Amino acid sequence: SFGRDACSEMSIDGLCQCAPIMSEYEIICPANAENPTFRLTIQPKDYVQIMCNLTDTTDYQQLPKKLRIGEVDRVQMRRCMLPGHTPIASILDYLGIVSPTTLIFESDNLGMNITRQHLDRLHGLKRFRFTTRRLTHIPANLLTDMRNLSHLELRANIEEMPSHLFDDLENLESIEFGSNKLRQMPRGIFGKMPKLKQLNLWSNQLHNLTKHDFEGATSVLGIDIHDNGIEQLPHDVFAHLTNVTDINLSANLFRSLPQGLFDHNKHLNEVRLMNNRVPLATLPSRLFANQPELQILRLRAELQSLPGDLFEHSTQITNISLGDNLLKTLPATLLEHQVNLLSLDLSNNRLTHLPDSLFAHTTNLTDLRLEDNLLTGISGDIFSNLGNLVTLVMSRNRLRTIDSRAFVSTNGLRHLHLDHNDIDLQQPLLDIMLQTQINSPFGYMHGLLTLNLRNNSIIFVYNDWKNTMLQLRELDLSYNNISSLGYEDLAFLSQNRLHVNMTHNKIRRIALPEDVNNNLVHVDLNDNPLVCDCTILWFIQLVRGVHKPQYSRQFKLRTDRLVCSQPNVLEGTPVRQIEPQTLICPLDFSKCPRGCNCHVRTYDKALVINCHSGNLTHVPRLPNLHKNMQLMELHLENNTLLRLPSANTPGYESVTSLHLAGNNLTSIDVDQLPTNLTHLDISWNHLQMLNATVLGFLNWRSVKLSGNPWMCDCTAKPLLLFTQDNFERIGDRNEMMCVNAPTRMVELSTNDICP
Amino acid sequence: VGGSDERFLCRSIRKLVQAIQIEECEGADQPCDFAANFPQSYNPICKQHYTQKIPSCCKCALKTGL
Amino acid sequence: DERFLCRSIRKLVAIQIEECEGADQPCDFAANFPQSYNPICKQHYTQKIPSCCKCALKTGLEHH
Ligand SMILES: *[C@@H]1O[C@H](CO)[C@@H](O[C@@H]2O[C@H](CO)[C@@H](O[C@@H]3O[C@H](CO)[C@@H](O)[C@H](O[C@@H]4O[C@H](CO)[C@@H](O)[C@H](O[C@H]5O[C@H](CO)[C@@H](O)[C@H](O)[C@@H]5O)[C@@H]4O)[C@@H]3O)[C@H](O)[C@H]2NC(C)=O)[C@H](O)[C@H]1NC(C)=O
Ligand SMILES: *[C@@H]1O[C@H](CO)[C@@H](O[C@@H]2O[C@H](CO)[C@@H](O[C@@H]3O[C@H](CO)[C@@H](O)[C@H](O)[C@@H]3O)[C@H](O)[C@H]2NC(C)=O)[C@H](O)[C@H]1NC(C)=O
Ligand SMILES: *[C@@H]1O[C@H](CO)[C@@H](O[C@@H]2O[C@H](CO)[C@@H](O)[C@H](O)[C@H]2NC(C)=O)[C@H](O)[C@H]1NC(C)=O
Ligand SMILES: *[C@@H]1O[C@H](CO)[C@@H](O[C@@H]2O[C@H](CO)[C@@H](O)[C@H](O)[C@H]2NC(C)=O)[C@H](O)[C@H]1NC(C)=O
Ligand SMILES: *[C@@H]1O[C@H](CO)[C@@H](O)[C@H](O)[C@H]1NC(C)=O
Ligand SMILES: *[C@@H]1O[C@H](CO)[C@@H](O)[C@H](O)[C@H]1NC(C)=O
Ligand SMILES: *[C@@H]1O[C@H](CO)[C@@H](O)[C@H](O)[C@H]1NC(C)=O
Ligand SMILES: *[C@@H]1O[C@H](CO)[C@@H](O)[C@H](O)[C@H]1NC(C)=O
Ligand SMILES: *[C@@H]1O[C@H](CO)[C@@H](O)[C@H](O)[C@H]1NC(C)=O
Ligand SMILES: *[C@@H]1O[C@H](CO)[C@@H](O)[C@H](O)[C@H]1NC(C)=O
Repeated sequence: SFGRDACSEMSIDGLCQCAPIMSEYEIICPANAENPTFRLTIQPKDYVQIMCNLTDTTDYQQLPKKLRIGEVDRVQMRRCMLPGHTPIASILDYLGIVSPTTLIFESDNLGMNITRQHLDRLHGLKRFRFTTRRLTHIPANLLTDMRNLSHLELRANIEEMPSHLFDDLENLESIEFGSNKLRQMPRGIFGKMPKLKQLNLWSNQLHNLTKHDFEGATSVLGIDIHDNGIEQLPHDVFAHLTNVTDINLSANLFRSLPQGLFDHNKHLNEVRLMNNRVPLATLPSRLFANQPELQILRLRAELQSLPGDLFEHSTQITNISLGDNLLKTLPATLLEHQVNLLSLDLSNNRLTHLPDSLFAHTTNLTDLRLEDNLLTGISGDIFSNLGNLVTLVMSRNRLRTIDSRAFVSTNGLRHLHLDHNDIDLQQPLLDIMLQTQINSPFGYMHGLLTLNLRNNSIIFVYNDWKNTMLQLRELDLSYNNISSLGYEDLAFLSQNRLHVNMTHNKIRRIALPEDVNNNLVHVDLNDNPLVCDCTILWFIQLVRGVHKPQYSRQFKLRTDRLVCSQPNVLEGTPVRQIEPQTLICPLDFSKCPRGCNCHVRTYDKALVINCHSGNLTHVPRLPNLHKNMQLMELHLENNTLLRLPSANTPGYESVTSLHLAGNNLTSIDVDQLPTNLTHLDISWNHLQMLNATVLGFLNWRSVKLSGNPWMCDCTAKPLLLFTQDNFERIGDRNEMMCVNAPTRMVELSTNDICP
Repeated sequence: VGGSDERFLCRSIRKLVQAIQIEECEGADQPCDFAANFPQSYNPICKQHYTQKIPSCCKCALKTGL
Repeated sequence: DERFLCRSIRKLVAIQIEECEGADQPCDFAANFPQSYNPICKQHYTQKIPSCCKCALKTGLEHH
């Protein structure tokens, strides 16, 4: 038959071209056409598609010759013209197509109405579909002798079907007449199709269905009449459908349904009443009661309330969708018999409360959807019988309280979604600060996998989340109200790839200690209002290279979009980019001298005192150096200091760095020099000389000496010798000047200066 | 087995245009088939999809949240 | 804003692709289609690159 060889061969003698593609072949005719008359897709033994672009029935002359397709299951013809007074089988013969099971003929370019002749020699078909959007007429003898058809689909804006269309359809099992214009059920047809199981009649205009319409339809298992503009149904419309298992009434116009609508349909397995196009306030008493085989319900119709007896004695129900109605509550007895219920969906209603006993008997419930409602609490009883519940969704309610015993009995629970509520877990601030071991209401659920608390008012990482939930995989704390972190807040013990989201909280400080059980927990800290002061030093060191304590490697923090909010100087810069000596905390004026600003730098434990009013004649009263501090920098640049105080002066006695460039100093006594001093910048002062006692003191201690009017005579010899042997301590040695003429001090010898 | 058939919400034409194959919606803004049981506001419509631009398939788009 | 029946992830491999998040599993809105149709997400391919994830309504001769 047709395969790789026939396709390659088709080029050389080719009015058509063929190219293999994946497991199929695409044939186009003519070969060089932008808009080929025919495009054939061949998947050997499986199907052949003929895509047509015809102007005339004579165009069939451009079909490929000698294709020999062979046996194939499905023939699909699209946009083709009905071949005049010639059977479609003749086109298929020409292509060498053998014994197809299925013929699909979908076209808006018919050229004529379909006829019985068109199906000559195709009486063996099991499946036939005819589809068109042309104004057209199907003659009721079309399906003469089609005694093998099991599946029939006709779509042609059909207004009516004379009963005799069904005369020979003894094997028919499925009818698809959806999307036509049917106003009435054809009479006396079901006796012709004693095996009929599926009756699809959706998107028609069947506004007058009555019981007699289904006389003889005892074989029927499925009836679908969705979107038929139906306003009312008589209570006995389905009386003859005694074996029906699936009914679809969706997308209609009901304002009520009569009581007893399904009383004669005791094999019902699934009913759908979805997207009713008007408000349907409620359902009649016991509508779905006393059904021994009913498993699935889909009900969405703006329902305002349900009667407590709606499902009574219907014990086999496993799936109920009641989402997207207007329910404010449910009667307590609604689910009293539903011992086998697995999934209940009540999402998108207006529920303000559920009776405590509502789920008393649904002990097999595995999935419960309550999201998008107005619930305010979870009581101690509501879920107390729900040992098998696996996922609970209560997103976007108004939840404010969770009873302490709410989750004691839900040992089966694995996925808990409480996102977008008003949950604060009612936690006192001092209990938190005092590091009290406090279990959340979720603490009973050691097996929990997902805890989603996104967008509530949590302020604290609870004990059970870290130490009891050893299997926790996902913990969403984003958009909550956590205001600070310690290393204890990140100590989650779960060994199941735990990911914690703490983005968009109120995290202003993260305080990790200096000091330097084998899991790995990821924590997302992005988008928090971090205050970048001296208090986050070790966190910053952790984020970069330097600091890697014992706890540090138990977790992995995501900080790539964690950005300083304060202070102004650092605002905007990502935590990784921060230089650790920039992290400062101010020292306020009481402490800090009047016209001075002072801060602490934790990176090297320095108290920094800046006084730059430019008008000081004396060193002002200094604050004492904390015993935990190592460095004290006294910045007095460009003032007019006349003298220094003695080294015994409180505060000033502990200074390690004197920055005095640009002052009025005329002499330096060694007893004016603080004892822990390691840097003395006395450049640009009024100094003429330095006593040998000061030079002895300077021997590490670093010095700047330029910009002074040095007196280079015989008394300057010790100073000259000092400078010559202290290349390391005197950065500006080369800029020292002797002012007796002015000559660089480095150009003077001890002989020049001192005869 | 024999007699099965997959239906799609949107009509499309697959074709070759090396040889590149594309899928284009059969019509523009056509309502989807089998779409008579969605909420009215969903307004189902067939939309052209692209791979980066090559038309790659035709899909039914619903106007609802995710 | 728009939603499709089968969730998919678009990727870059420089060619862009779309892969079913749930190939061979039910489409979303599975309960919204006429009776006898079994809605299953299918991965489609273009030329072998994953081009599109689409909801196929499977039908057959056998009832259920
Ligand atoms: C009535 O209500 C009950 C109770 O809720 C429902 O039962 C539950 O049905 C769930 C859906 O079928 C089912 O969940 C499955 O669990 C399996 C675990 O064994 C998973 O394999 C399965 O696959 C998932 O499918 C997703 C798309 O929906 C997709 O994200 C992902 O699929 C990937 O993996 C598969 C595996 O091969 C690949 O083929 C695929 O290509 C993707 O790569 C995901 O894994 C799904 O999670 C629950 O187990 C059922 N719970 C029970 C029985 O208690 C009934 O379905 C409801 N009935 C009706 C008619 O509505
Ligand atoms: C924790 O929850 C937060 C908030 O919902 C998640 O934040 C989101 O993270 C993604 C990336 O992981 C951000 O998307 C990316 O944005 C950047 C910005 O230029 C850009 O590369 C792309 O636009 C990309 O999509 C997203 O903006 C961000 N949203 C918010 C509101 O912050 C975070 O992913 C969660 N952490 C997890 C899941 O580990
Ligand atoms: C946090 O939850 C609140 C409350 O559910 C969300 O606020 C709602 O947002 C929607 C969408 O804009 C509005 O239609 C509602 O009116 C809001 N409700 C209230 C009570 O304000 C809020 O969007 C959520 N925030 C985040 C980041 O998810
Ligand atoms: C500190 O020393 C400076 C020297 O730089 C003094 O300023 C100078 O004073 C003389 C004498 O009055 C003026 O001629 C100069 O013009 C001043 N120079 C300036 C102001 O830059 C300053 O007066 C001294 N201050 C104290 C308090 O002793
Ligand atoms: C069919 O072919 C004609 C050329 O005669 C072209 O104008 C038209 O666009 C084609 N239609 C399709 C659907 O390919
Ligand atoms: C189909 O038949 C009807 C009535 O038998 C007729 O009115 C119509 O013209 C026909 N359509 C054609 C020939 O395209
Ligand atoms: C169909 O329903 C009738 C009741 O009218 C019953 O006698 C018959 O056994 C049913 N057939 C099947 C297969 O259940
Ligand atoms: C689940 O269903 C079985 C069978 O109907 C029933 O006996 C049982 O009590 C139900 N509940 C639990 C928790 O198994
Ligand atoms: C954070 O939570 C507090 C309650 O602790 C409350 O003021 C509010 O929900 C949140 N505050 C802000 C400023 O959003
Ligand atoms: C000098 O520094 C040492 C070590 O930091 C300290 O023990 C001592 O008390 C300091 N002296 C003064 C006067 O601050």
